[PDB]
Amino acid sequence: MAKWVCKICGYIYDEDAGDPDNGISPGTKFEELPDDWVCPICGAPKSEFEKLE
Ligand SMILES: [Fe+3]
Repeated sequence: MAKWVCKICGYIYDEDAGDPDNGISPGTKFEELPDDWVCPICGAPKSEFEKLE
């Protein structure tokens, strides 16, 4: 699946990995993340991510 980079801190949201520690199961598409989801490293909002394609 897709990978999205947090432009603030360089954290890669990997859809394949999800973000379980923050309520996100593997295979969760970035667009399907709750609007309140933020980068688990720097706290940047979704808006600060860019899809790596
Ligand atoms: Fe970040």
